[PDB]
Formats: sequence, C-alpha cells, structure tokens
Amino acid sequence: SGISLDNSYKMDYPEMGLCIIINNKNFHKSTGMTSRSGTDVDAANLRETFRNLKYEVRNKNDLTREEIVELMRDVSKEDHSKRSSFVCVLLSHGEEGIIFGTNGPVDLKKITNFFRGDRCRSLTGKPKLFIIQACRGTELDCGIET
Amino acid sequence: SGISLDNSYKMDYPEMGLCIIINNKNFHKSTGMTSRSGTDVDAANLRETFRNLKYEVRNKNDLTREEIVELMRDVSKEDHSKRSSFVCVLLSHGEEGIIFGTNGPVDLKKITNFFRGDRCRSLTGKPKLFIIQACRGTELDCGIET
Amino acid sequence: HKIPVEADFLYAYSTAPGYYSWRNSKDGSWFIQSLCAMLKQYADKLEFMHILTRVNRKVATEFESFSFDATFHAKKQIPCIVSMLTKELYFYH
Amino acid sequence: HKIPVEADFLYAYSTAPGYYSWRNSKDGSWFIQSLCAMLKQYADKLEFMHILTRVNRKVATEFESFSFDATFHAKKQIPCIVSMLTKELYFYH
Ligand SMILES: *CC(=O)[C@H](Cc1ccccc1)NS(=O)(=O)c1ccc(C)cc1
Ligand SMILES: *CC(=O)[C@H](Cc1ccccc1)NS(=O)(=O)c1ccc(C)cc1
Repeated sequence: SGISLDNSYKMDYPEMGLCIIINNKNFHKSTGMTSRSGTDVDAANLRETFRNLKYEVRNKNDLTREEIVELMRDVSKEDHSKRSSFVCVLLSHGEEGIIFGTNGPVDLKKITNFFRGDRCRSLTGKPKLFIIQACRGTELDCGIET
Repeated sequence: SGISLDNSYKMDYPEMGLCIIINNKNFHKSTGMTSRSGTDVDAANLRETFRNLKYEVRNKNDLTREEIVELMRDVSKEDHSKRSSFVCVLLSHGEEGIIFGTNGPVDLKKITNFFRGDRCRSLTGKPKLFIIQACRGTELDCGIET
Repeated sequence: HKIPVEADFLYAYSTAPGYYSWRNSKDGSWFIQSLCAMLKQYADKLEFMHILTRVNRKVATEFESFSFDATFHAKKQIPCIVSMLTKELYFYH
Repeated sequence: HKIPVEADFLYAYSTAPGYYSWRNSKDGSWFIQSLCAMLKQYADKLEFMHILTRVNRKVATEFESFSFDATFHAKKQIPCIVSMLTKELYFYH
C-alpha cells in the first residue's frame, strides 16, 4: 500500500473501551472527611459524555479503599483485546498522589500500576486515560487580573 | 474584521524570547555527586536548536544553588514585554521536584515561582516553558516486549 | 523491541500539583463541567491534547470562587495535563 | 477578570515521576537528543504538544540501556509532558 504513518492511536477496534467512573460522596466519620455535595452531577455528566463517545460506562458509588483496589485489579484482568482504549475517572477527596476511598486513602500509583504495559497485556500499546477530580494539596491560587 | 478565534498563543512579538540553558556537569565533592559526562553535547544541541527557532539563548555552566536562584530571579525581573515566550532548560542531577546546583539542591517550585503570572507581569498570558533533563527518583522501567 | 511499562498513560488532573480542586454543589466540579463541555463540542473535531488545552482555558478563565470566608474567596484554578502518550489520540476514525 | 498564577506553564520532563533519567556520555541524554531532533524536524509544522508526543514515542521506542550491571541493564524511559497551557503553541506564525 501507500506510505503508512503511525502518528495516531488505532481507535477503530470493535469497542472504544471501558469508562470506569468512581464517584465517592459519603465518607466514614473516622476519616474526618466531609461529604462532597454535587458530585452526582459530575457522575451523570461523565456517563452521558462518554456514552456518546461510545464507551462502555460503568458507574460505581461510595467505594471503600479496598473496593477501589479490588475493582481496578479485576478490570485490569479483563480481556481488552477488542477495545481501543481504557478510561477511568476518579471523583473524590484527595492529596498529592492520593485519591480517597470512603474509609481511607488509595495511592494513585497502586491503581495505575495494574494497567502497566507489562501487567495488562491486552492494553499494551493502547491509551490508558485517568481523569482525576480531587485535590492535590491545600494550596489556593490567588490569580492575577488581566 | 472577520471572526476572531484566540486558540493559539500570539507568537509574533518582536522577539520569540529568552532560552536560558543551565548545564551542570561538575559537582562539589561534599554533595557526593558524580560528574555528568556528555552533558555538553546536550547544551550545544539545545543552543543550536533554539537559535534556529529565533530564541535569544543564554548558556550557563556549573551554577551553584545560590547562582541558579539569583539567575532566575534576575531573569524574571527583566522586561519581557516584547517577547512572545520564555524557555528555561535545566540539565543536572535531580530528584522528584528538585534540580541540583553544583553545591546543593534547588526546589523546582522556587525557580518557577519567579515566573508566576502575578510575579512576572511582562510574561503574564505568555507561555513559560521549562524543559527538565534530570532524574525524578530512582525507579527503573523494565519495559515490556511488543 | 520493548516499550516502557509507563508509556501510553494520560493523566488529566483537575488541578496543578499541590493545589486545591474546586467544585460547585449545584453545577458540579469546575474541571468536570469543562471537560464534558469540551468533549461534547470537540471530540469529533480535535486531537485529545488540544481538547484538554481548551479545558485548561475554560477552567482558568470562566471560574472563580466566591466565599464568605476570605481565605477561600476569589480563588482560581488551572488543570494539569500529564501525558506519557506516544501517539495522537482522536476519539473518531 | 483574572487568570490563575500557575496558568501558561509547560513542563517538559525527561522522565516519568519517580523515575531515573538516562543519558549517553557520547550522544547526550535520550530526552534532549530526541527533543532537539523533533524540534528541528517539526517546529515549522506541528503544534508543540504534538511535537512533544513525537519526542515521547522516540524516547520510548528507540532507546534502551546497556550496562554490565544487571541492575541498570535493558531499561526503558518515557518522558512526561505536563501542561498548564491555555492555548495551542506554534513556534511559527
Ligand atoms: C480539597 C480536599 O479534598 C481537602 C478536603 C478534605 C479531604 C479529605 C478529608 C477532609 C477534607 N482539602 S485540602 O485543603 O486539600 C486538605 C485538608 C485536610 C488535609 C488533612 C489534607 C488536605
Ligand atoms: C539519576 C540521578 O540523577 C541520580 C544520580 C545522583 C544524583 C545526585 C547525586 C548523586 C547521584 N540517581 S538516583 O537513582 O535517582 C538517586 C541516587 C541517590 C540519591 C540520594 C537520590 C536519587
């Protein structure tokens, strides 16, 4: 055939892939964490948005740190051979490098490691997107008038 | 005039801007740091590459942590009104969030803070590019055969 | 013959490293509101990094906090695109 | 009426967070070699994020360490693009 340039990911697999949305609104009292009002708005917006992009959306609500890890592990063990990509959206409280389960923290590295090129072979060479809506610290940006 | 879309930075100012290259090869014995052989190759490659992009290149070699901070401060105090952007390239040893002067560390945040939109008004709204060639930790990527 | 195990990951953070991330109890978080809006408008037109750049601009320019607490009043936010991707990404083909 | 003080910054890291950054005593660092090569070839043709994506692919596919020390042998590297930019960036006009 003619000149072939591989500058863009192959996104014409039978399926676009999974879109896992973890929406944590209520946190255990002992964590001292307050609720995240309005987060359901985000969850619904994301579900519709990715549905229109043809992603197989799976919404999960109020997952403990143990459930988040179990979920990610199980998802990374699925056969993604016929999927073009993978998307995971995390909506919760957080700190730099950490996302919170309803009962405690989960290191983002622990979550993403399940999808490393050597640990999830059916996603090797395919885009793995992690969308994170959570604080990464306490700093506030005062901005500057333009 | 016709429809105006501001989707790209205005890069037609009289000058493209400065390109500051800090090349640290030799480190003080007390730091326990070894030399970085071949780093001059990078420094020269960058100088020529950015020269062709019309940047005013300034190469600096073996700067102490005090000199790096002084340099960044002074540069951020210049009048960049007629410049489209700013580029700073750091070549040295490093750790996550840290770049090394010949005699000690410099937090990357301390360097970039001088250029915040509220601290360097002549660069507000203009792209500020920091190119960092330095370790961000000790981890090694084993890779995966494709 | 090999690729990095960390390659082909894209992390779309709602805020810059070390920073707070803003949300509106009624309209949702600033970042997700903007991300969904830009995907809806540009997913069949622009490469993903360019869509996310539009998200950065939307969050940076159209949002500002309002609080009775001076500490949290009139604050701004800039999202943070972290790409380890090796190719351009288009949701369409 | 305001923009974030952290807006309009682009950090082109040679490696992923927490990782080692490779250099060749003769050809220079993997990242800078690749960055300069891609800028020379694409600066008058592609938007900056797309140039950096090519850099990511070049470093990820064309380089692998060789060491007598098994600990540092056959290792790979992926650069890390961190963008807080609010617009597309072209070096030409
Ligand atoms: C922005 C954010 O999520 C937190 C709010 C929070 C999160 C978890 C539990 C309680 C409250 N705000 S923060 O200013 O980033 C922060 C507050 C408290 C700690 C211990 C760390 C960070
Ligand atoms: C990759 C890198 O720059 C360092 C080498 C180094 C840097 C400064 C001083 C001595 C040696 N390697 S590292 O594995 O990332 C590392 C080595 C030693 C410390 C204390 C931190 C990180």
